[PDB]
Amino acid sequence: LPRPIRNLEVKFTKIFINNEWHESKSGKKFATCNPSTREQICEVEEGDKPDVDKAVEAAQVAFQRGSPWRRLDALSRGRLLHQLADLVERDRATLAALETMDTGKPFLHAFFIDLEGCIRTLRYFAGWADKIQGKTIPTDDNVVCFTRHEPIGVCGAITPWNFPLLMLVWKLAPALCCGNTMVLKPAEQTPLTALYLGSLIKEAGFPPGVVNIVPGFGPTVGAAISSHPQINKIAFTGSTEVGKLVKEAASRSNLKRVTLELGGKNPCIVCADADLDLAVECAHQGVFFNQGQCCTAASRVFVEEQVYSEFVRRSVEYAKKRPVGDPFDVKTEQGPQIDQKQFDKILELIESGKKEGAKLECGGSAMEDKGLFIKPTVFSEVTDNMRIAKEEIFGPVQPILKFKSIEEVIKRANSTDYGLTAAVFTKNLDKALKLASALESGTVWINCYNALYAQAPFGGFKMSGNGRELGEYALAEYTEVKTVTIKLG
Amino acid sequence: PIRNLEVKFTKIFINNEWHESKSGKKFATCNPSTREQICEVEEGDKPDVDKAVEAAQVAFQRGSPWRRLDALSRGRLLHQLADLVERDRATLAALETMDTGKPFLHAFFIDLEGCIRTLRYFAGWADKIQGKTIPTDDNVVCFTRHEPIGVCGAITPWNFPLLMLVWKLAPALCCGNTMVLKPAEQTPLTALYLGSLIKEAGFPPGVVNIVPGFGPTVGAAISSHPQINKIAFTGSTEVGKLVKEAASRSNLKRVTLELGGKNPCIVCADADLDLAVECAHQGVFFNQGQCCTAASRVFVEEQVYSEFVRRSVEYAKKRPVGDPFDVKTEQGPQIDQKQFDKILELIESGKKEGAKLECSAMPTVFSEVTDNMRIAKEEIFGPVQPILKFKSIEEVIKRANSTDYGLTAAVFTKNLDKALKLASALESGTVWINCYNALYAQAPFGGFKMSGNGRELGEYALAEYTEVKTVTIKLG
Amino acid sequence: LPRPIRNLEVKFTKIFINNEWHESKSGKKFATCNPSTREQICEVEEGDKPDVDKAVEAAQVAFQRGSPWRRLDALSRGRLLHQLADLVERDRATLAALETMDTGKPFLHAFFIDLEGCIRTLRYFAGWADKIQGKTIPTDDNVVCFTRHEPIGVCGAITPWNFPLLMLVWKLAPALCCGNTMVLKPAEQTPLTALYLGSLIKEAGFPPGVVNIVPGFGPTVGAAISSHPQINKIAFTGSTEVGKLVKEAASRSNLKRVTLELGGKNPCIVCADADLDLAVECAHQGVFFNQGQCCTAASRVFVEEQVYSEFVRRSVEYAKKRPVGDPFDVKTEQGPQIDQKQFDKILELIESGKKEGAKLECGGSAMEDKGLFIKPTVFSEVTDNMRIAKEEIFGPVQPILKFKSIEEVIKRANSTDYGLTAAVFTKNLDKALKLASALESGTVWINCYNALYAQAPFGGFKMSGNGRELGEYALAEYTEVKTVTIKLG
Amino acid sequence: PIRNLEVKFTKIFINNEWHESKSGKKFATCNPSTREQICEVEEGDKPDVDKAVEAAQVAFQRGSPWRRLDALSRGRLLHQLADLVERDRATLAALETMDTGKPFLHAFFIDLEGCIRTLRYFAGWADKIQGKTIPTDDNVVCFTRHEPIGVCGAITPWNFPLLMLVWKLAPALCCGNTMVLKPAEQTPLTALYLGSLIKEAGFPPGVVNIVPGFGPTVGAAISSHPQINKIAFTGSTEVGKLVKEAASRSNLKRVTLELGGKNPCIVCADADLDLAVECAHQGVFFNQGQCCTAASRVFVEEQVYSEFVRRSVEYAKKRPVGDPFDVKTEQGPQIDQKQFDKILELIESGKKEGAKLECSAMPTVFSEVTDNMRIAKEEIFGPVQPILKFKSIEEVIKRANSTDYGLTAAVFTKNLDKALKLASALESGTVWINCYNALYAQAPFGGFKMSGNGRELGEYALAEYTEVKTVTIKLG
Ligand SMILES: NC(=O)c1ccc[n+]([C@@H]2O[C@H](COP(=O)([O-])OP(=O)(O)OC[C@H]3O[C@@H](n4cnc5c(N)ncnc54)[C@H](O)[C@@H]3O)[C@@H](O)[C@H]2O)c1
Ligand SMILES: NC(=O)c1ccc[n+]([C@@H]2O[C@H](COP(=O)([O-])OP(=O)(O)OC[C@H]3O[C@@H](n4cnc5c(N)ncnc54)[C@H](O)[C@@H]3O)[C@@H](O)[C@H]2O)c1
Ligand SMILES: c1ccc(-c2ccc3nc(-c4ccccc4)cn3c2)cc1
Repeated sequence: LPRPIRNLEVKFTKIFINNEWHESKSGKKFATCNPSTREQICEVEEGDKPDVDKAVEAAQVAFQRGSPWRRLDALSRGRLLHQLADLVERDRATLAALETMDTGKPFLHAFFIDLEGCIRTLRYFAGWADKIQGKTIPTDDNVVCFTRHEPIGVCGAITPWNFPLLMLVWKLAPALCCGNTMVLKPAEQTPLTALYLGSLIKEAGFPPGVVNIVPGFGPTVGAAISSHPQINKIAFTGSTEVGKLVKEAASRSNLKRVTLELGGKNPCIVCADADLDLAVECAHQGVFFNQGQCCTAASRVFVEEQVYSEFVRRSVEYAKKRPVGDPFDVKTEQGPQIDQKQFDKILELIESGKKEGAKLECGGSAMEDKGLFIKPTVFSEVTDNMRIAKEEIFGPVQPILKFKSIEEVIKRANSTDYGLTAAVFTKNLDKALKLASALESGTVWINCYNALYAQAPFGGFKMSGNGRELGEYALAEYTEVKTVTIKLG
Repeated sequence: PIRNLEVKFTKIFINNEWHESKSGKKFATCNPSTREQICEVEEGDKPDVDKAVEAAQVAFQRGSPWRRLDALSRGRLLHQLADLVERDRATLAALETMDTGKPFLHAFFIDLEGCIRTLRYFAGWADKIQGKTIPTDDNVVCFTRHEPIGVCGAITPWNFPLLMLVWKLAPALCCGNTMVLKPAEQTPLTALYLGSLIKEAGFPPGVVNIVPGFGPTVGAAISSHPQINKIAFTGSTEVGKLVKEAASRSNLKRVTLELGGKNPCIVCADADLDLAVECAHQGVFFNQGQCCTAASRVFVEEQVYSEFVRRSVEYAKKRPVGDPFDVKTEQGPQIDQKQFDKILELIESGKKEGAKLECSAMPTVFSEVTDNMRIAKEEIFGPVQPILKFKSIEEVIKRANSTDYGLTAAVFTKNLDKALKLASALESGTVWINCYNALYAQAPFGGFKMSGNGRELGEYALAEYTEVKTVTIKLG
Repeated sequence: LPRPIRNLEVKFTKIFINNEWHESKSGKKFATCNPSTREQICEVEEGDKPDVDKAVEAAQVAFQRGSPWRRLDALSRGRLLHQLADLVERDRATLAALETMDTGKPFLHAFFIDLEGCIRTLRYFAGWADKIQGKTIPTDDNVVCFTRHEPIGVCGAITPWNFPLLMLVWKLAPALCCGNTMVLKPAEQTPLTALYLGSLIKEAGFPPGVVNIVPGFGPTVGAAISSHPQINKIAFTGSTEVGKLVKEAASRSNLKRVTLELGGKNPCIVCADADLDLAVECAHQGVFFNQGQCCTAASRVFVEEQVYSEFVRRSVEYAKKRPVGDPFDVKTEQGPQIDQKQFDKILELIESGKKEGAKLECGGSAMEDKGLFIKPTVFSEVTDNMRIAKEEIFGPVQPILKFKSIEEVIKRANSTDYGLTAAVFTKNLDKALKLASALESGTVWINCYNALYAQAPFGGFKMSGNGRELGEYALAEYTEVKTVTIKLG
Repeated sequence: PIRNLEVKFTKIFINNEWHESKSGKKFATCNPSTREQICEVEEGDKPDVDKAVEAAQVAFQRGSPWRRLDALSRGRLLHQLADLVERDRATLAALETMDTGKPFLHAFFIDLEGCIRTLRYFAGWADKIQGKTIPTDDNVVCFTRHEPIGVCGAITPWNFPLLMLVWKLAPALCCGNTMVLKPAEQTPLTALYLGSLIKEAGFPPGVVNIVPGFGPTVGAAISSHPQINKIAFTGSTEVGKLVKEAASRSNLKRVTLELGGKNPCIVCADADLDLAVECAHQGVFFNQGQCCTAASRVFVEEQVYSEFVRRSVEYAKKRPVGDPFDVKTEQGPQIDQKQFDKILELIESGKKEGAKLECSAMPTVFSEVTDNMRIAKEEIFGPVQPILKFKSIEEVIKRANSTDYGLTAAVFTKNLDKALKLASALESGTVWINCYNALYAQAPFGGFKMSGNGRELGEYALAEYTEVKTVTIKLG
């Protein structure tokens, strides 16, 4: 309902350290592109290790014992997340616009989804600030024993492009309610909203240095953070391989604590006794939502022989109806893909489906060649050791498979290494619970998809991540336990 | 004590059956106290690990007798095993001494008592591992289950072999997890015996698998095996870096590390010196100076520094030395001679810089030590006491914290503000006060900074042996 | 499978104080009867206030600061519950026999049900001993703040006859793992097992005075406890009216903390899409289990018009097949009723059902006149403002009602004041959860009945109780919170 | 300050509409400081309570806009109201002073700040009220929900009217519960105004209902109403006994009581007297000597007793007395004259027995007081300081604990063992150390023994406004 802001100008483009804007010590810069209209948006600073080293020495001092930040009341600190979520509320249209320009997200989605889940998250942890509680333990008669949940220190964050501002805030909200200091590196493809937030961080009244942002490239700024011996903890949302790199690097350097979220082969089981019109509608915007690029995307769609053939028919129509086009269009649901090797990579496995035996159903190739739009594709007769079904596609592709027994899909669903999310659609009570118990996903939606809450944790099983975000469990990743044991005369 | 106590178990333990290494090879653990040999032990390797892992996987899949037990049934077993260990207690302290050269009392009354208490404590957590029911919307049911991770890899050191092994097995077992255990090579005896007790109390086979071997051979195989979902390591810092590296490169498997560190020890002017000097003694020179909690540094205040160095020294050489099985002694020998060599050398490291030594081989006390020296800059990990002077509270806070090794710490004052002020500031997983080595199966152990990451020995221990699954249900 | 012990002799019959057996200061005594064979079992002491005053001065000293009990390690204390559950394990056949002699419980049930749930409960809280944990709170920069969960002190327990040993242990297990001292009064109808346990309490190694038992009558010993100004907390499982008396008394006397469990008009909803053969079998032994006398008994049985007529038919056969007879009989499920005014009271409302329009189905009156056995009765066409459906019958009676909409039964089910337990049988997912959410029972079984665990809490909604037993929540009722706030110079 | 500030609200507040008592009667709250009247206020009674209750029931039934809000939506409102109170802050401190005669600063910077902070603290708990997922069997799903109790009855005193009212409304509202509020009769003004703010921030009508009236008339109606599922009371001890009696006789409704008590205050030889004497001052004579936390007793050790009595007395009469709106003063008047009468009489109660008074009407300091006296045996509840001597730590422990009133307590030492040893032993809900009235919306308030039962002001506060439902599901 808000008016699209189509010629909004990029006002913020630099490294943000100690609440100040900076030109990269390198002097270099780099540009960010608008995937909707292949066009250059703006040129931002190109950070590197020297810049990163600059920001950490800032967070180190902002975290120093006795600093203005450390002294703050636990509630006063929680009072800043509030009033920084307030500011996000104010400039909600500005940020949603920035997010669309740089990502091709339908401006509708960026408003009611991305920035919604962002202001929500900022508020949940704003309340956790003064409720971070340790324990008092019974020990011996003569001993007092208790535990304090102290902040970890300088925490680095490295986010992806599929949800630039959201995935970032998921780490900033808990890390700051716990009393840490942060050095952030946003994905180069989408650094606009990360830096704009930097302004509000200053406007909200945060002490200088508690948060710093250094835009740059993965190897350049990213790796420099994962290894910095002064950063005490890392948070990474990205590719499973880079995830293996970050943790291994942090291992070699100072044994800093690391948490990872990597997405995976998220199964979408659909039993014979489901509300198909629901299962189709959710499994549809679950697979296709946000141009298809999402960690929780529905890679493999299982269906029972009882409604397998009927399902494939139902899905086909939804896919076609899904409008593709301008992001700032008010009637769009899917815009362009992110960048080039993505547009190419996606179109690759599409034919890999054609070329491997998968019965296509809708939209074999791309369209609207000016931009990077892809025809929402659907696949049938998919089998376990195919490519569309075995890999992590990103663009809109809905490979649908067949299954027969509940134990069959329980086994075939866990056959992967990527247990991040799993949907299940049944009106049955035991089928719904028996599945939810044996499925090895970190999250298990039932009769719904993409049901994230700043209250419920989100994390990966197996090779999908380490630890959880987005819950009360999120505080565990931003606090170090200290045991205090006193003996009395 | 038990004089000529035989050794019955030496083999790879898988599915409650004793196995010969597919390598067919064997290594011989020797008696560190009387340099002589005890027995040879099947040297496991990747093929052997390849079995136990797949064994644990089987005993862990759905429907397995292990997976299907009532939580209290799971806990009852841990209470059964801890009983057997309670029953065979002398035998273990015997092996622990025969295998590490530790005072048979220290082995009987500390190691095993901690093993026994730690086991019982987690038998109670079995049916008390609770998730959350989360408020989300009106028509939405949301909640989280704390499921077991799966096959867990445990790798222990020779410091407190069996205890270090329990600290991981106990909590890992009061959850779904099955295990594959690689003890040290200097000290594999007690770990192997416990495998007997494990089969004795009816743990369904494959739940626990012990595979003795070497560091780069068996340990390196676990930290990189793609079917092990979690690792718990306790040992050298640098060796931990590799396991975390390996785990990160292969399986993204969860890893929790218990490393070492230079553990500061602070004595304020208002200190009960007789307690401060004494506690600082058994916190440096206890168990032959080798221990994760040993105090590498000892900060003392001007008003007491000189007097502190005095009674430190006088009481320093009161520990008698002798045979492990002797009630006379509190200290035995060492295991390897890289420690011995690196200690007597380190002793002369502090002499190059200005450092006045207060009191060779067959129990040292250093003094007037600044921070910029080897005697205060490195993990001694051997009987040596580097004492330092200081004035301010903010002074020691920045000094003791300047290191990368926050594991433990000990403060000695009678003052309320000094006690708490120091406790809140010291960057250490544990912060003792007017005591040392005051460990409890109720309080979580673990380290700050590079001293490790993760926590054992508490309710926090459960966090490292469970994966959190969220379940979000919508209604119509 | 254990051999019934039919001439077991009552070896324990006296007040147990400071680990010693005593004759009532009154000098009086009273007898307990075996309802199976109207017969006198034995004569026990008759306690009164002076005896009660004796036991409290014992618990007061056993709880005194520095006593052997207070000094104990939290684990050592937990080590005593274990090894007292061990002893119960040993003499399991003795106690189950005692419980049958004095209550008419089928010796099968007393073994695998009563003493099972007793040894289970003793173990659960044995582990909670050294895991009773307070909190450490964030406050101001200069302040340390934390909470200790201290024991309350002398806690009195007053149990009923429907489950003498179980309902008692439910209070003793948590109260003792928390470090309190207890003064217990068992129901006069069933004091045998309460006193025998007293022996094991001493054998287990408990310090003298930590637990005391004074058998007697409600007004005599019971009221004397509820008012004693030295008892700090009460636990009462019994009738809703006596429950009103105890809390009001404790109110007038010293404001002692009180927890209550009173049973009620437990609804047993059965939807049209249930596994009837299950719903019937559970709703049957749910209504009829233990001669019908139970807090969780199924008073009102709702059924959907879709399977209403079919249900009533199915239930009828089960009821007839239910064998009534000798308790020590190995093929029995229901024995005699407890005592006289119960046998009369139950038989009253039976005709109240006949006389009010309720279509009888099986067993209108009693049988086997030697003892107090009743024919398992079933009723149809039951309506909301009848007597069998509106009251708290105890004997075997299964008034079955009709219902149509889910909202109809949600409203009609909460139409009472006794929300203790509620069963619900459906294969449906939403019907199962939507019901469980809106039903105002303290416990809500689904596709099952009588599913109690020493891990899950059991308590009453509305006028069915205050607080919970049988969970981790049980510790809240046996501990007082203390805030400690220290300011630093 | 605000000089001639008018009063706009005086009526029964139900469904966000202002109502005239079905009695048609009114009572007139007077200005305790300048004995004169402020306004008349609709005197509610059983018929009026009969409405608000049924109103709350409606706004609480399923599907009501209140029941159906997202937890965070519920919390957002509490953040909205606390903002309005933040916005109208002077107006409330004005009324609080106009209505109780309290220093307009004490009203503005304590009462309202506590009201504001307490509101925000519970706005955060709204979406963080989590139950458990319990391990039971293999084929069983078990878990507990923490549902709201329902219509909650709150009855406050004139000590800190609005604050005492928030402490109950705030947590009760960050749960399902709707409320019916009976403030005191001496001080109904601020409670009535907040009803305006409540309608202002869009709380769906019927969620909160304020019914001013008298103790035996409106309060007695609530404590016995059969549709109110819970009560929270803060006031006289004996009056609490009746509410618990009434609640037990009618509805078995849940009741949590915050009563008074004689709150010991201990000063050890190692005490920072300037802090001990000072804190003991504002912990007895603060807010005109009337307060639930006032220190009725003050145990001091021999080595400091005499000197303590000295500087206690010298600094005793430093509080200036004057008009409430004056920045000069820290103390105003009292409300009723049963307090005044019963105080000057109690002052001479300690003179009958041996008790030497150190320093009439228009600020007393007693001394040499044994325990067997009125000045140490009863709730003063008025400015009076009974000091006592003692030697042992175990001595004061048994003395201070011998009472039936454990509410608060204050220890003053610099020693670690003395501090903790006393903290663990004192039977009090709160045990301050080197401070007094150090209240926090994070730490739970409440009393031991007869000082009440239940806890406000913490995460424990949520326990008293939720009923635990267990859900056990079996699978086939
Ligand atoms: N170069 C190749 O051969 C090749 C092959 C396949 C795919 N790709 C590309 O992978 C990309 C996936 O990008 P994504 O956003 O989904 O996840 P990603 O892992 O590439 O990025 C996640 C975040 O981590 C940062 N990062 C990247 N590499 C890092 C490193 N070594 N160290 C530290 N930080 C690092 C990034 O700046 C980013 O912010 C696709 O665009 C595709 O074109 C490249
Ligand atoms: N006297 C009557 O008019 C009348 C009317 C109806 C029912 N009854 C009887 O009520 C009995 C119900 O017994 P129940 O075991 O189910 O529950 P209950 O309330 O009678 O007993 C529960 C426990 O509380 C004790 N107790 C009883 N009264 C007490 C009191 N005033 N103060 C303190 N403690 C007290 C009892 O000793 C018992 O252990 C039936 O047997 C029935 O015959 C009597
Ligand atoms: C983890 C690890 C070890 C322990 C543990 C077990 C037993 C134990 N005995 C002593 C002790 C020795 C001499 C004198 C007094 C006490 C210390 N002890 C520590 C507890 C938890």
